[PDB]
Amino acid sequence: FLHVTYVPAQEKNFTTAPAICHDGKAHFPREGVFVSNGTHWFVTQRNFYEPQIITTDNTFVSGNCDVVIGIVNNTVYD
Amino acid sequence: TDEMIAQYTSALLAGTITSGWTFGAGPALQIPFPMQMAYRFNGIGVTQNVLYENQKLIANQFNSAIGKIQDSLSSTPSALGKLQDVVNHNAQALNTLV
Ligand SMILES: *[C@@H]1O[C@H](CO)[C@@H](O)[C@H](O)[C@H]1NC(C)=O
Ligand SMILES: *[C@@H]1O[C@H](CO)[C@@H](O)[C@H](O)[C@H]1NC(C)=O
Ligand SMILES: *[C@@H]1O[C@H](CO)[C@@H](O)[C@H](O)[C@H]1NC(C)=O
Repeated sequence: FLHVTYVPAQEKNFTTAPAICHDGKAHFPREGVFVSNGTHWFVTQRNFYEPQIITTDNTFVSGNCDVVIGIVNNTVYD
Repeated sequence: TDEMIAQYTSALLAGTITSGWTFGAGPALQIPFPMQMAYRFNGIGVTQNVLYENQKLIANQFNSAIGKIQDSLSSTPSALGKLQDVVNHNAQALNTLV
């Protein structure tokens, strides 16, 4: 059996947060995770790095800001 | 040796704790443990907000279950009986031969 498999490579480290605090609401990524390149926050898929602007389409609110541990302040675009 | 098998076990545990399942499919990729368990809830069909809102409770439940595992093993040695069975069988065979 010749198994063709996908192997990740060229890893890069980022600062990550569980949720984004916008106007009193927590925001969680619908798919992917929240990363930071030092000054700006993006949402990317887990296995590949394609940063995108955190918007309402790729985030769901589902809660408040105080309960979540590690939440950070950032704007969610509409 | 037993020490080498212990070191394999420790390496597997460290990789699982620090990198999730990434180290098994390639280079070990660092990730906070809560985010790893958020992925793991997302796999079983539960949204990650459930973990993040209930992080302390889930941590306490996991700690209690892990602590209870040792008492469960200690109370009933028969849980290891299968392993003991292996050893016993081998010994019996040799004794029969003698
Ligand atoms: C990534 O790794 C480098 C190592 O050179 C370190 O200096 C940095 O603090 C790490 N984190 C980020 C977000 O760059
Ligand atoms: C992070 O990315 C933004 C692009 O939105 C860029 O303007 C900024 O310079 C980057 N910061 C670093 C430290 O690379
Ligand atoms: C930034 O986050 C902190 C959480 O420690 C919160 O108290 C603060 O209100 C946030 N910023 C704004 C402008 O709301």
